Amino acid sequence: ETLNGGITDMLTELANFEKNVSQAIHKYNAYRKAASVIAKYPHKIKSGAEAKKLPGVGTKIAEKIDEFLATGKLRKLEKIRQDDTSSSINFLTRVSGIGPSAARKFVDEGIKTLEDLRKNEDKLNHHQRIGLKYFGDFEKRIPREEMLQMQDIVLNEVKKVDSEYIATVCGSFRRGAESSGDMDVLLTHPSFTSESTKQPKLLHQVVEQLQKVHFITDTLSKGETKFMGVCQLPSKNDEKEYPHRRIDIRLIPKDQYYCGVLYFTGSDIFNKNMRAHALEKGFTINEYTIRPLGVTGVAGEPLPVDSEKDIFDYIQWKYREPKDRSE
DNA sequence: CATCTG
DNA sequence: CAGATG
Ligand SMILES: [Mn+2]
Ligand SMILES: [Mn+2]
Ligand code: NA
Ligand code: NA
Repeated sequence: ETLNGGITDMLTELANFEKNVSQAIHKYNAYRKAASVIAKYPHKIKSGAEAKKLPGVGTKIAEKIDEFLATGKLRKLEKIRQDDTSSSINFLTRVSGIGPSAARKFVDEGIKTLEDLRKNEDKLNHHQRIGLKYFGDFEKRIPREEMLQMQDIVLNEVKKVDSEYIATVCGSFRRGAESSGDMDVLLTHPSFTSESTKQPKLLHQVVEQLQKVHFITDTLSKGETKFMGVCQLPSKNDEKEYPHRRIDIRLIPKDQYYCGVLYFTGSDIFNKNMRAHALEKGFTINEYTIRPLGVTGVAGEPLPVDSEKDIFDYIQWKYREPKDRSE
């Protein structure tokens, strides 16, 4: 957790670059288990050879830890923190809509910067276009004082469209958090479930409303159950308008809301421990459900939940307010 | 995993 | 449809 920090870190930068710049998925993948392993290792790695000793750790990495250990640096890492081509790919990639794949093409084509992007707004697809447009706003965190306003609005309109909706803003917003990155909303309706054959409007009616009143400003992606957009708090008495916010909306059949809802609320750490214990208590959990575990190895069968309360209950646990869902 | 693009 | 992004 700090006894093997640099090592795990350099390894990461290394790993990272493999996949993002080169295409070295294997390689990249190599750095990972490696940093993951040294990560757990109880001691102070004083040498390469000592490390090699670990699984996932071969010769080359060992060689690396050496030079790193031996000196406060690594050549190859030093060669990379410079290289303009590498730097560009990390940068371009910041644009929502631009992955690495794309990060590469652009650069090869000479687009390495934001200006480069605007100049060639044409090669950019819609999502990317927006991405470019709100680069700034996108990177800005979301102070909960805003969040509360957003939530206020979303909730009023969903309500208006149908009293039967059920919306929930999960995320860290949900877990207390002073500010979040984007707004995730869970959505269900009674008239939509596991079996129930579809009902797209269920999602669209609301999306519409939201833009009806201008909260939603753009659409990143709009499928029948998921919606990726942009929203924005009405700018008051003109002098101070709000940054544009990343927002997602998802239709979930009523019969699996809470597992979902529970799930989205994190934290990852709260998840696993919860899952780990579930396992003990004779169960299984995932994104959508909870199932009574057979002894034959495994087994399923959807245990019925009417709240986060039903779930915990199941695993015979202490109902955790969202705040304490931290770890 | 669900949506988009081409 | 494979392949990219989130
Ligand atoms: Mn988001
Ligand atoms: Mn979020
Ligand atoms: Na990106
Ligand atoms: Na292939």
